[PDB]
Amino acid sequence: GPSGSSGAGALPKASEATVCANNSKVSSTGEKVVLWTREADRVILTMCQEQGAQPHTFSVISQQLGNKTPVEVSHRFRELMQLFHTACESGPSSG
Repeated sequence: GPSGSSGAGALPKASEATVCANNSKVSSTGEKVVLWTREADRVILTMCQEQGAQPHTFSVISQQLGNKTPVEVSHRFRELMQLFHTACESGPSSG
């Protein structure tokens, strides 16, 4: 066969990276009696925090809650951040 030949090259060299700024978000407020209890909601963060917001982890809280599920616990967790984010005037009234 004929085959090829030659082959060489170099550069460019490694490049630098870019950093992204930060924005407000921190906010721990809510509290509302209707169905889901704060604690239950808290435990989520707690566990999802200590243990980690893992998929299987939800199988723990779900049990910790009482009779909750890992499919719901997640739905709530994924919503939590979603809720906080939006906020939309957090704190309507106490009454």
